[PDB]
Amino acid sequence: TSLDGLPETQKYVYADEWGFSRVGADFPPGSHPSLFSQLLPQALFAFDARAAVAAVAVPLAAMAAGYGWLWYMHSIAPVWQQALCAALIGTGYAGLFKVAHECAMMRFIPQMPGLQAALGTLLMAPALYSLPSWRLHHLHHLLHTNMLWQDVWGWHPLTKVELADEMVRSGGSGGAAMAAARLVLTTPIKLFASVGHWLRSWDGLDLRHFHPASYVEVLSGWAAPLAFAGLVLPAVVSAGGLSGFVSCYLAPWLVFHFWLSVLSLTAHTAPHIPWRAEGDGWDAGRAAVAGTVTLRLPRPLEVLLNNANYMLPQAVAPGLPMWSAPAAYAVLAARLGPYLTEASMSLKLLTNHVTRWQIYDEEAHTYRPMEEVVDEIEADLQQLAAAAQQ
Amino acid sequence: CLPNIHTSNILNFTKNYEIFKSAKDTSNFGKKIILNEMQNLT
Ligand SMILES: CC(C)CCC[C@@H](C)[C@H]1CC[C@H]2[C@@H]3CC=C4C[C@@H](OC(=O)CCC(=O)O)CC[C@]4(C)[C@H]3CC[C@]12C
Repeated sequence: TSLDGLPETQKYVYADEWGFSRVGADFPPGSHPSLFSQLLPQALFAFDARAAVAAVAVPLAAMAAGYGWLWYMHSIAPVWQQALCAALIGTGYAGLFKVAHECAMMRFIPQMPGLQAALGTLLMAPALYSLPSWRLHHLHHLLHTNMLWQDVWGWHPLTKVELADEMVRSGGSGGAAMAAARLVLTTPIKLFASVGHWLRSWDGLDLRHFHPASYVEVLSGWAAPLAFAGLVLPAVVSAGGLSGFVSCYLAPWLVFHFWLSVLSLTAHTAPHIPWRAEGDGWDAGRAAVAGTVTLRLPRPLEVLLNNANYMLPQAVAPGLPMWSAPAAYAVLAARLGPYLTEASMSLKLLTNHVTRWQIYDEEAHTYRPMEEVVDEIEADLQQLAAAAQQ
Repeated sequence: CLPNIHTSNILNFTKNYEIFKSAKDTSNFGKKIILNEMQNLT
């Protein structure tokens, strides 16, 4: 809660300035994000075979159609046809990956835990992701949602005092670190920053970060990815050459990583959402429901990605199945309507994420552009130097 | 000479222990992987 209670007219003009479909109402402290799970009917937690098999076999068919189309004209295709096939395959794999992320939290087919764990491992493998490290990081996210200095497995924002500290530690903005930060948080490569998250899994490939009674499970978790990049990745190259690798593997990879990064970045970032450190005003239900955003999709994309944008219906109910995530949302707006936040697909939203909302300041408790912030903390350096000439 | 071991007590336990240990190798360091499989979400 940052731009909390004031007339709804200015929050609506803010929502139109930012492309947001709504801005939340006031939320009082002392609540549990599991509370509002008592509202949903006792049939929203139901199990059925047809919906799940559709959710797994539809993006599969998308990917298969894209591959068949490509292998039909393997490398004689032009550039934008290649881009179309890459986007289609990456979207199908994002859907399959959401099925994976479902069976990782044990809420896909609880009837067969072994079969569902094997399915999650198999479907995470082609993206080079270990199932148990993913599960640990996602629970560690849920526990610290929107907490400062604590949720590093989400989109932890870069704050002001730390950037001034690095400014002094590098001796100006001309070092490698400052230039890297600028170039990564200013250009559309930010929309692919999830790649860096993939390099923060494999926690140094170090079992000293885990609980001993889990070692044999963590290593097997690092096995299915490695084995893949040890067996299949060669074969492809062997049978396709360098170009034949940049086509059938790397581009769908960048597509899936784009989808992942933008989903998360738009789900938990907004100027009307503050990032408090706990002790200095944090709360579970507040930073859960009030500091969140839900995005809108075309129903084709929603049946492809398998409800990949409904993150709150399963943050109030961690055991809510996947084919019921829209329906549950239907109930939630009926109850917490004024406090919800919503948004849609718009290149304007992404452009504001790229150019406007770049640095988080805790004084105004909101996001600011990076060049203005950098010139102004250079001005504060001028200030402290003026206090230092004598 | 001889130390008349059967009317002793430290000689009794040390003797039986050394004989038992020398009979056969009974060390098992490879049965502790069961200790690295106690938390599995499968
Ligand atoms: C070459 C491609 C096509 C196949 C797949 C390769 C991956 C399995 C490799 C490539 C990059 C590797 C990572 C690059 C860097 C690191 C850090 C490195 O650990 C450290 O540096 C320790 C911490 C520190 O030094 O501060 C080893 C693990 C890890 C995550 C590596 C894990 C294995 C990764 C993901």
